[PDB]
Amino acid sequence: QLVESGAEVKKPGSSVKVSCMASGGSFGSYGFSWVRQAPGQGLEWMGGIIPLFDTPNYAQKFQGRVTITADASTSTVYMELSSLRSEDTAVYYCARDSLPYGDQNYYYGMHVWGQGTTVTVSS
Amino acid sequence: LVESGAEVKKPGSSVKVSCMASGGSFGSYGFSWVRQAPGQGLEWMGGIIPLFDTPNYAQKFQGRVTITADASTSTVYMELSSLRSEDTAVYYCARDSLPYGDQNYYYGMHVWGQGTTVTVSS
Amino acid sequence: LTQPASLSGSPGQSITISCSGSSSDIGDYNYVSWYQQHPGKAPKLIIYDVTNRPSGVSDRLSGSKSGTTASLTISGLQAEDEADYYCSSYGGNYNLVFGGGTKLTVL
Amino acid sequence: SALTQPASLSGSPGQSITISCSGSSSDIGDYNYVSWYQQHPGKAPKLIIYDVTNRPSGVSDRLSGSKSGTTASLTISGLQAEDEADYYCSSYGGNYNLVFGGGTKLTVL
Amino acid sequence: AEYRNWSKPQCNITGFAPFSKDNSIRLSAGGDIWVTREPYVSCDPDKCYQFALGQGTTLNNGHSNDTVHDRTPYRTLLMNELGVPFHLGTKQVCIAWSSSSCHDGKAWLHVCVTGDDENATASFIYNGRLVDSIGSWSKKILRTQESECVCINGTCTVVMTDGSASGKADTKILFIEEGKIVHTSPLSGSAQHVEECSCYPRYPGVRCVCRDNWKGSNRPIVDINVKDYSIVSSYVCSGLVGDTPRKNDSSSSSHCLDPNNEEGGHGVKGWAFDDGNDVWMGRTISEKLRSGYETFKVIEGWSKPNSKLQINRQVIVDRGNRSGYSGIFSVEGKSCINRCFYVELIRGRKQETEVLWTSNSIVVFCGTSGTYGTGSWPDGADINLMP
Amino acid sequence: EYRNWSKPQCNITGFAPFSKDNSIRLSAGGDIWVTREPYVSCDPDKCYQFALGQGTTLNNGHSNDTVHDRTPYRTLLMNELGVPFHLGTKQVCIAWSSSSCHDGKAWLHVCVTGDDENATASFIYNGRLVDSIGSWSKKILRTQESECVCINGTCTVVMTDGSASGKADTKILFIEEGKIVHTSPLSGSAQHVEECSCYPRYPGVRCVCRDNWKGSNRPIVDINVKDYSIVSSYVCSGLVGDTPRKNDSSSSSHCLDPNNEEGGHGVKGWAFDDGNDVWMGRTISEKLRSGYETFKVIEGWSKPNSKLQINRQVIVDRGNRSGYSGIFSVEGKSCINRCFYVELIRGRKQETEVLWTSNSIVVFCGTSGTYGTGSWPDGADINLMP
Amino acid sequence: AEYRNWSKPQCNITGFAPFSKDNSIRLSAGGDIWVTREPYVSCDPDKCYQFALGQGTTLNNGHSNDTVHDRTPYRTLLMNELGVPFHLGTKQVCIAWSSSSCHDGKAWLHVCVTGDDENATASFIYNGRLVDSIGSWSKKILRTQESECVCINGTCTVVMTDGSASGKADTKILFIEEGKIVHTSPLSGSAQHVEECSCYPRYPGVRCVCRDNWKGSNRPIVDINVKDYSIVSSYVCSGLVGDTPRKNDSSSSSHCLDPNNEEGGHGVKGWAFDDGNDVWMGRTISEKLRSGYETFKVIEGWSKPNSKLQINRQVIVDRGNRSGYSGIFSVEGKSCINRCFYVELIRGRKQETEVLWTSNSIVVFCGTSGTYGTGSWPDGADINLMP
Amino acid sequence: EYRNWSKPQCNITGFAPFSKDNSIRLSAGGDIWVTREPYVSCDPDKCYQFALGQGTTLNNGHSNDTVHDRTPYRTLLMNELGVPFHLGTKQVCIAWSSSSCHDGKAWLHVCVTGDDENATASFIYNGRLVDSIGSWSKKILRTQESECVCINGTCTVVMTDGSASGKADTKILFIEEGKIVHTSPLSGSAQHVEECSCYPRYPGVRCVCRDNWKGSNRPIVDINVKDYSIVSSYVCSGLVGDTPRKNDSSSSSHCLDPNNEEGGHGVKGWAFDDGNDVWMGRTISEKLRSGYETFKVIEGWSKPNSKLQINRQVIVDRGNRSGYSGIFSVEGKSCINRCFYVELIRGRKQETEVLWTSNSIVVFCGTSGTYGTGSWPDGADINLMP
Repeated sequence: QLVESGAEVKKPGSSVKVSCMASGGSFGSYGFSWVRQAPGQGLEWMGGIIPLFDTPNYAQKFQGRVTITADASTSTVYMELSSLRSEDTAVYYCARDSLPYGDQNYYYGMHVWGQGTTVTVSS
Repeated sequence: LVESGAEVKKPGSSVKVSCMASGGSFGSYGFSWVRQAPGQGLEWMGGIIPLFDTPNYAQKFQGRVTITADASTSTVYMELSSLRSEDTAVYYCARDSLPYGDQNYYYGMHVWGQGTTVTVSS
Repeated sequence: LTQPASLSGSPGQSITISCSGSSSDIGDYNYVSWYQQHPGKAPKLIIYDVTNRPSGVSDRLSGSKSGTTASLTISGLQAEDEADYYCSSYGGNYNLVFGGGTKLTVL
Repeated sequence: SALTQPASLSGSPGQSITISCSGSSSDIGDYNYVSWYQQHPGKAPKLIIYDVTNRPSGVSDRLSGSKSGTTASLTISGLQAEDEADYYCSSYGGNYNLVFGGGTKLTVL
Repeated sequence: AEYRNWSKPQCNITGFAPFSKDNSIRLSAGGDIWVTREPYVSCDPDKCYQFALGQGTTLNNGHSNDTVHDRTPYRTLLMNELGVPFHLGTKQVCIAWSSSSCHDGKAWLHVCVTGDDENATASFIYNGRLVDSIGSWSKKILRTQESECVCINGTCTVVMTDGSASGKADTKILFIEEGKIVHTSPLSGSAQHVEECSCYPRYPGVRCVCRDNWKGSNRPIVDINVKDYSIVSSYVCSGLVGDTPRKNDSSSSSHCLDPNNEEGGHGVKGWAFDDGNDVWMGRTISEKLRSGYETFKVIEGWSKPNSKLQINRQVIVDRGNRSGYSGIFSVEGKSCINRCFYVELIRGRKQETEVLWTSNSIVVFCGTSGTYGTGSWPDGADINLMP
Repeated sequence: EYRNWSKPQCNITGFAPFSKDNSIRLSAGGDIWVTREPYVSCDPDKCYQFALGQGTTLNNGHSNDTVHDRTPYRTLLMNELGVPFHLGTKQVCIAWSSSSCHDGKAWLHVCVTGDDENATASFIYNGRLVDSIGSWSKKILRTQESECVCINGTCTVVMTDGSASGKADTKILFIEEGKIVHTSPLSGSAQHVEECSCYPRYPGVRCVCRDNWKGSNRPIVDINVKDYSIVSSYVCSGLVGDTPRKNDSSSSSHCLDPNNEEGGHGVKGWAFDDGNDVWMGRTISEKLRSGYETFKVIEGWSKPNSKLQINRQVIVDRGNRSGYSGIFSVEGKSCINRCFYVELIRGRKQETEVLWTSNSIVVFCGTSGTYGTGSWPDGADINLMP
Repeated sequence: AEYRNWSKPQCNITGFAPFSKDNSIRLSAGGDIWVTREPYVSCDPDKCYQFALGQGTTLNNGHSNDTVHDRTPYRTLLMNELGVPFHLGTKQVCIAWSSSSCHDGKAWLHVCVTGDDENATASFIYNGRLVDSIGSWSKKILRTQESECVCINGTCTVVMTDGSASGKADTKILFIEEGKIVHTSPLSGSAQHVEECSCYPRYPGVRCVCRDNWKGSNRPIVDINVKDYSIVSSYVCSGLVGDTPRKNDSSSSSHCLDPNNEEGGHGVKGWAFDDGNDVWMGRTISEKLRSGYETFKVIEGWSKPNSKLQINRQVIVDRGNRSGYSGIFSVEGKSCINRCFYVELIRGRKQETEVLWTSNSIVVFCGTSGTYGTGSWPDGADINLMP
Repeated sequence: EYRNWSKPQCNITGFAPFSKDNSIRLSAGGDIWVTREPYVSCDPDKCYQFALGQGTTLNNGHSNDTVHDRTPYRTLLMNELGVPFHLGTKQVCIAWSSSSCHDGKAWLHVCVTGDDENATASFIYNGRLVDSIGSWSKKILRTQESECVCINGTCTVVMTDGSASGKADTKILFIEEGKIVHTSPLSGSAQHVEECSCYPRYPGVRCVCRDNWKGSNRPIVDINVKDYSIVSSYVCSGLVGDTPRKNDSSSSSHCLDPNNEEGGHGVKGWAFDDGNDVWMGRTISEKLRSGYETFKVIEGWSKPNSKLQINRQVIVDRGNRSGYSGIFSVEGKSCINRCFYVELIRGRKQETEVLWTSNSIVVFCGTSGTYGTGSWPDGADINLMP
């Protein structure tokens, strides 16, 4: 179970913050991932973070726009998207691995999915 | 398993009930005494381990009941002095199925006797 | 400990007898015993250690505990199950505490 | 995107449909970490296959996964009405990067 | 090649660090492991050894049924290197339902009680041979520390008890040199019930912290002078009592002289030692059951009566896991003696009815002068995967 | 340095529990050897248990028809005392009859194999074979199925060749470092000497044996190692120790001749002397090997037909099976202590619910202090075993 | 009796010869063998010992389900003589999901990290007793070499890392004498991510070749001066990089100042050492997976940046067979120090889905100045015949 | 500290039973290695058993298709003599052929592994690898599969590389403390040398080997370790010792050439000299490796084709399987004693009721005394085995 923030409307050029918290047990060693789905389009992987290490990874097309932060004590991940443009209107999901970080589990597996948040950027 | 016969007593006297366990050595087991007034429920008078010879009594029965034991014969005796009028009941002797141990310290009540009725009268 | 004064049930159904108490009573220790007493006979142990059951006792009797209330469940209520039912617990200092007794009556 | 998929597929109730997902060597190929997700309209994506062949608990055994060279395949045997959904393939491209494929819209007739 | 004196000071202890673990129950679901209860750890000058009271059977066996009994003629004392599980190659040094062991710097002394509850025999095995034997003096269950004794300069102090577990009992301290009882000393002091002591050297004497099974939740303290053969007794002054049946932290009380009469009843084998004025102790997290285990240091708990100031708490076993017995032992360092403790992890019947046996694992921690962290070390055996 | 056993005998008021091997209990859920006829011999450091294994485990198909005692696959098994006979034990020699000795420097094993008509007794010292002898009567060449004594490097082993229901040639062999330095025919009034329990009585060796022809009163063999002299007698105590015997009222034993008193079969037993009294062990039953008690007979080593009994200990209860029994001496700080092992036979020819025949051991030692009562049977549920 | 100095020359190495093999997976289908991962060989002056990070279970057991996890409270360090498989009679010397063992010539030093990931405890155990302990300094995950440490003149060097595996991490070098940390030193040099070092004595100091998990497909080198307690760092100048995720031989590069940034995001433990200007190096055959293992010698690979001249190639494990961690250890000879390497052979889940466990076998090779041949030594267990 | 073997040879009138390992019987109810080609080598304290064990137990699924002898998972297993090959054994090296010896200071193991085209022989001394050699003829590089002999710290090994049905390159390696100090080509009249059994005959080493090309009589290699000189001949017995042989009436030997009498194959055997006589052990069967006898041939080391036989012992009866046999010497207190081990092969290619192939050992030692008769087979019922 991953709870997520509410849907927020925004103006172009502003900055939005999306939050997702895992209720579960203690998930700091687990890997969280952020996925964007434009209305009608497919899924694109923005990036990921292990809250324990606090060293995010980003896609090549999202380096410079997305900031991913985390709180390991509360196991809550945050995604800040700045300089909102027209094609940032989408639904944002946060996923989490079912296994902790290890030698054989280093890729960001995405097993448990959140409900998603919509961000509308237009005016 | 075997108890003494029914005893007829006058108020102010003292009664002695016995319970002998047969089938082996039960000195290290726990023997308890239970009272049932006619038509009422079960009340736990107290227990004894015949080996240790240190009886335990309920809060309401301290100062009235004396429980003694002979571990060689595995026999437990209950003496009830000052036989007040409402002391008429059926008295049961029960024995644990397990010997005393670290995980068995509470007085279990598994093998029950047949009972003995005492009647405080006149 | 507190018990229902009387219960009634139909032949073939399942009945449940409750035994409530304080924290020093049922609720902190898992030593809860259930005894069955037919009229004119000595009490017979049917449940010990909350869930455990002696040999020679019918499998229809199933003891259970939840919080500070123990429960005895009799599934398949037959006519030989009409007897007084007593719950006992470890008080805490070498002392046992009994219930009041439930007069189970099948119809 | 980096992984290619059929735009749409159709099938009859009872038959089996295979969804393909092709990519380069850095994609599906080496690094056999291929996941398949299923998304019903208006709901979040659900993982149905992870690690090429493995399947999570609670997922129907009718869904199976396989790999051949540089392509992955998702086989649905015994199509039902609840299998009408968008299916997505993802892979681990290396250097802590995940690559998705454009989803396929499986519709039963 | 000479006797042990323990003539060094005590380590600066800021807490405890993980030392060893025996995954006996996990290994026994697919292995040949002895069914055991009441282990302890005693260290010779070279290494450390684990001891257990085995039931004369393995876990994957038909004889594991009705293991919960504590005094059978088939119980033996199992000796192994610390870390080695109790497998078919283990050595059974003696017949015992209760046992104690030290190393005097030259050989091993094992005290082993067997026989009947009415009439019991305590044998003293030194250097692989039987040297002395004693019988029951009260014709009750003759018991012993169920942990190590302290082996100072060839003189061994074993605390034995004979009597009721709910009344007055005759507790004696035996001083043994090279397997031969040279002195017997009755218990003297304000302690009214002494059982299963955890003893450590406090030069020139011995300090033991035991359990009370009669009107006591605070632990008795027995101080033994091995030159005068003298005994004094008191109670732990730490307010936060350490018996597994006890009242809550608000209503608990522990004055230095008398038992507190606060849920006295049963008890668990535990330990506590002194830090000048502080007390380092360990107790079960649960207050009615042996579930969980924590260790902490109470400020002015060995000097000030009923002092409830707690610092440096560690969680050895979490509340949702079954603990058991615990005990202290001492390891000679380069310059000063270190204190370590073992924790029993009981798995089996009378609480878990899905199996018929009753066995244990052991987790061993040692004191450190440095930094440590948090953690959790339960047995972690799936009871549904076991025979 | 060699062992001299030149200390006085310890003060013995009874016996105390020392060791138990729950082999049969452990063998239901483990790989344990099938063994019979064990013994305990102690080197200066520790004590070792020896068994005649049948070359198979208990949870095995080769445990069928194990009641035979002379098989080519029988081997002598060594272990530390208390360690069960698991798969990591050492088979020191091939033997259906064996005797182990420690002289203070190394071990000596006398191991007999081969055919009944032509048998080989190998003498192995310090891990290497040093000597070998053959049968001199072409019957079953047997030996003491226990330990025997080495004094000043000279070890005395009693071997017997001949009938078990008639006259047999019994010879005492003196061996130095694995080499037979002397042999001596049995001399005295003993008419049938089978496997013995031997203990040092400085400067010589005293052995108490079993009689399988016409006696049930435990013949005694005294061996002088300096001049290789043998004398023989019986136990003067009326309370006889052989398992086939009559009741205590009709039993009799004069220490010149066998009593002709239900001689028949026998069991391996033990008795030793404390002054004029005798400390002896026997089975509780009088026809079967069920139960085991030890007791001290006053004036039982000097007065013929003495039936005064004190200090009785029930080692194994009457309702439990027993077997062979034997003695071994442990050197203390200032005195030699006597200890005894008791065989606990579990298996076929008495219990027909299994197919094998195996055993356990319970080992007791003498004490000058106080002891209690007890009973230490094997305690294996025969319905819970392969 | 005396300390180890390693003050002998490194003798001529023309290749490597087979030394030892443990058929743990093959023996484990019809036997009782531990489930282990991350082994290493460390040799005392008399013989050689194998070490593994067990999982508190055997393979023919119910607790072998989901053994792929690396940090588990039931993990212990298993010690055996080299060649003896990890059966039920092994010794668990400490609780650790990360360990490092060495011998100074007098006793054994074990560094054992256990506990929670956010707050872990590293225990330093010497001569059978716990002598020191530290906690996490960055609170991410505390890790050690997972191979042998190096002790010179009684001072043992352990490389311990704490921080992100995909970012900057605090790496320290701890100098310990007889179980007590006498010094700590932050990592200094051009290396940017150091993990799971394989260390060997190069008198008067220690040279370690480690694993980069952040940006480097080549291996970092850490040189440790044990008298000045000083640290320098660089990379391997061999163009043929030795990390499992790597480019092909044509496009790989290493200028031994910075990470090459090719596909450095993961890796194996690996090892390399120097013979003059040349480098002896062992890697896996596959460039993306941990399948296969070769060793070779690159001419001027320790002196000339980006050198791809390869001689003396031996195929330790073929391409079609799985491999794993590989590490180095040094053995004293009559007149020289000889280098030897161990190779893991991982069998189990995340590659083979027909089973539920994940265990390993080990193959040990040693250098020789003589002639050798070719061969192949995989794990060789039929996965369809396994529990 | 080094061993010189300067003592004389012991007087030998026969052989006596020393040790037995009931490995096949125990493996039906336990975890025992699957092994073949074992041998026994004795350090100054005790004796050790060595086996070329494939990486599997007998109750395993990997016991299928065990009949192969050159497998990469084969390892050399050490144990104390008498201890079965259980899961606690030590795998000292990777080898499908090995040779172990003790120089009085440490152990030397020669272990050959790899491919048949290219093989590596490693030399492990004192627990560490000291030297390595490769194939010089690129055929299967083999070794004695028995114990090597070390005199004054110089250990002698015999390694053959070539064809088993033709001329092969046999070399003698002289090794000091794990390092090859000399290599000597085989010289003399022997034309095929394989699997030698070597014993110290001071000042040199004498080896009796297996001819696989043209000889039913056994080659003899005499090795002088001072000048590193090799001579070779054949046994002058006439009662030839190789398993494929003609009957006693048609067999022959003339000390120089192979007899060309059914000598197309062979078994590992042994023979040693007692002056002009030869003590020799062979199999009873003339075509199969079933049964094993030992005897003494009068004037067998001096007179060509001497068919005079005395002192015959049946070690294994002819109705039971046998296998490799080998010699090893034990230092006594006055003289060197000779002992021999016999393989007992149980498994496939003769017994198709199972799928594996393993062995047991029976070890006998020479004695100056008397002995008897008997038989000591493997004695495992193949119908009760997994």
